[PDB]
Amino acid sequence: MKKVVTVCPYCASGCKINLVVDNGKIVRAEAAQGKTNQGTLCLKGYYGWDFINDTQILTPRLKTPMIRRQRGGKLEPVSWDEALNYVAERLSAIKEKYGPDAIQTTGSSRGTGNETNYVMQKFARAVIGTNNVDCCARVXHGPSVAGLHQSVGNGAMSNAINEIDNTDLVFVFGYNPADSHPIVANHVINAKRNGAKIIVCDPRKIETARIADMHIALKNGSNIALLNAMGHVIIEENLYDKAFVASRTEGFEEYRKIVEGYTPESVEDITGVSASEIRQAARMYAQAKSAAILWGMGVTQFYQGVETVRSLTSLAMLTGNLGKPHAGVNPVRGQNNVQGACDMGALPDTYPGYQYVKDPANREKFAKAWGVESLPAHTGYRISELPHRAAHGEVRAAYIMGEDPLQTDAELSAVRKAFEDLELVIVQDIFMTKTASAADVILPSTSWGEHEGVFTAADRGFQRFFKAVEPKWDLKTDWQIISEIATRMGYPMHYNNTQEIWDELRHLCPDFYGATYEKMGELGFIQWPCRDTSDADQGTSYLFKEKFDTPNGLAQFFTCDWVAPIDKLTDEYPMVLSTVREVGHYSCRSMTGNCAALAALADEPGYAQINTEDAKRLGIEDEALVWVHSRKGKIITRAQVSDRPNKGAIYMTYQWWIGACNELVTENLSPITKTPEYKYCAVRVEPIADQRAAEQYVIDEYNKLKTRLREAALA
Ligand SMILES: Nc1nc2c(c(=O)[nH]1)N[C@H]1C(S)=C(S)[C@@H](COP(=O)(O)OP(=O)(O)OC[C@H]3O[C@@H](n4cnc5c(=O)[nH]c(N)nc54)[C@H](O)[C@@H]3O)O[C@H]1N2
Ligand SMILES: Nc1nc2c(c(=O)[nH]1)N[C@H]1C(S)=C(S)[C@@H](COP(=O)(O)OP(=O)(O)OC[C@H]3O[C@@H](n4cnc5c(=O)[nH]c(N)nc54)[C@H](O)[C@@H]3O)O[C@H]1N2
Ligand code: SF4
Ligand SMILES: O=N[O-]
Ligand SMILES: [Mo+6]
Repeated sequence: MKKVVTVCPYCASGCKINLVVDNGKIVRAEAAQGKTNQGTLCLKGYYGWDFINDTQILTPRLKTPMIRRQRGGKLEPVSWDEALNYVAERLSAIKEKYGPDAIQTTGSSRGTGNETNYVMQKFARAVIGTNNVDCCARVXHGPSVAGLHQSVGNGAMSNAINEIDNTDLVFVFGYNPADSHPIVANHVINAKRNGAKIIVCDPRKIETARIADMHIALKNGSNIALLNAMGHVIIEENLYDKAFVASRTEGFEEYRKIVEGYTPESVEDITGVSASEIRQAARMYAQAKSAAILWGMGVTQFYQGVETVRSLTSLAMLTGNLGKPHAGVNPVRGQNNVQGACDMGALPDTYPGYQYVKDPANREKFAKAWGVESLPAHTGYRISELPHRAAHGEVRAAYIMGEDPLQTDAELSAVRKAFEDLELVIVQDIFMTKTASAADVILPSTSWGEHEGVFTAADRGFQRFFKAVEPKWDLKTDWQIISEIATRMGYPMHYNNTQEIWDELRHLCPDFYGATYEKMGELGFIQWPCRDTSDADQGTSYLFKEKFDTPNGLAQFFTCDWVAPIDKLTDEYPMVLSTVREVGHYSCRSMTGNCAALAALADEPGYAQINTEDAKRLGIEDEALVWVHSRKGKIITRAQVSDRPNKGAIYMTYQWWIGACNELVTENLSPITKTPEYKYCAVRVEPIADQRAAEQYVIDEYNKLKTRLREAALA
């Protein structure tokens, strides 16, 4: 019986797991002594691995390639050679006829690893000849990287996860660690335990807030109002870092101006927070010898997102909370490998190792190495513009890999039509997901326990994950399917194992070079940049120590005027719908929902956190199927009356296939990074009278979709 070390494929906490294999099967999971977790895991890492075994509780795992030769339906299995020639032929045709930009590809932030994300960009850029590569960063912390790129020159977690434990103040802002990154929550709690203070800036009363010295329940969509007022205080009371500011920043004056306007008192109503609280919070944050900002989607997913990020970073600049351990700016990245996909270049504007295509010196390099003449220099099409490109016929095929847009994108109807507007849609997944079912050609790959590679934790930390099991079917790794189509497309590519990819990679990215496999090892956590192979170079813990990576070394101060979300509330729909997630289930729920213990604590249709006080006045009671309509749709869910959600707004998640919250979200793509404002959706929650009839609706509807996918998978 053996133990094969791996890294959890759920959140970006990057918990090392020991998968105990017995005979030729995974028998049980158990926390390894990784850097971030140290013997601990949450319910998912512990219970969420039996999805490898094709439970079929939700969707049967993909066993064979498929092709839908006619658009009038019928996805019938076909052999590898047949699907692989079909793709290489089609993509070839679409490329000559309409140019390389006519094709869009996507990386993957889940079980593939950094290795395949790298290969995919390489394919798009060296074989198709397009910079059209993008991953979920688009929909998640895109804002985070832009604002943080301009302000501080780096969009990654400024400091380390393992570094939280010694801050003197955890400024948690619009982010729920207890539900999103449990091991990160346990680092924050640790900090509190070690005497750090804690501030939670969330409308809702998240578990986190219960342990916090201060809960600033700001009104849904008022971040800049509160943010400016804190700066107003940090400057008014001369609480800022004069020397840090003056010597390591740019833009203090112009920033100083705006905040002067925003005074605690002029905020009261917008923030819904008392000028005092605002002062006490600014006084507090500013007063901690070392205070660190952890933030998430309660920031990024508001179109004023790039601004709020840039704004928080300002407080940190203003307080010298950067360039030192246990401080900094920390957008805790979401998916297990979302950080890594960017690190590999599954972005339409950078090569792996964060070497943008605009730079010709980089192109000279990559093209030489890939044995190519020229590598595209203009930015690719961001995946979030696909339906716009698609309708416009600017894009004609999409090679969707390791993603589920048809369930996770905003305004799902749009995605649907996008698929119906594209010439060829290629889904390369591991489960017959809602998206894979609308595919033109499906290509199955190896699940997380069936292959290996590297993943990047939320804080730039590289970690190795090893193969524990053989696939039970003819499945190629994601990098073998791509390599093989490249080759059929005339560009010769074949890799013996993931490390070969990792070393080519290392030779092309000066910051990832010292991160050798030997170095990462079984329990090593190597946060880049790791320059030399020398074991003395164990990696970069916190960033911006000497300079700021900005073109002129200084951090760039910034803010703007508060601005409300798009969807305007009407007297008829006074309720604010703010999407979020739940513990126990993870994102598209294909893995998680197909796990026996997890499926058992939550199935269809999902919950809506409705506020106590106002639910009583709504005729809605705990556990009743209710409705929520929207300009984008009308979803049914199970209510859950409680005193946690903020009276006025409700909260729903995007993990359920039936009560699909996303079904009603308008994509108010941030002008900048093109990001959806999933945290603000104007909704109407009308109670359901005949529950018995509703309980059958949920059932019937669910059963319909599950049989739907099931047939298609096993047909
Ligand atoms: N259990 C589990 N964990 C996950 C996931 C999952 O599916 N399941 N998904 C993972 C992924 S992909 C991601 S990106 C992370 C995201 O994890 P988080 O960053 O925690 O994101 P959310 O939970 O979507 O929302 C964060 C908080 O912002 C708050 N918020 C809403 N509006 C505002 C506002 O106007 N101001 C402020 N300050 N806050 C506001 C919301 O109330 C919510 O509590 O979760 C990851 N971890
Ligand atoms: N309402 C609302 N919507 C949201 C959000 C929100 O907060 N509110 N959050 C948004 C955010 S932050 C994110 S990250 C998106 C999530 O973006 P999604 O695309 O939903 O991410 P997942 O849900 O992980 O989907 C991953 C897919 O990868 C497949 N897969 C797993 N391992 C492999 C592999 O190794 N190879 C291949 N070929 N496929 C594999 C899985 O079976 C699944 O089909 O959701 C977003 N949608
Ligand atoms: S879901 Fe996260 S906190 Fe949980 S075990 Fe996985 S990596 Fe760790
Ligand atoms: O961008 N984080 O999922
Ligand atoms: Mo995310």
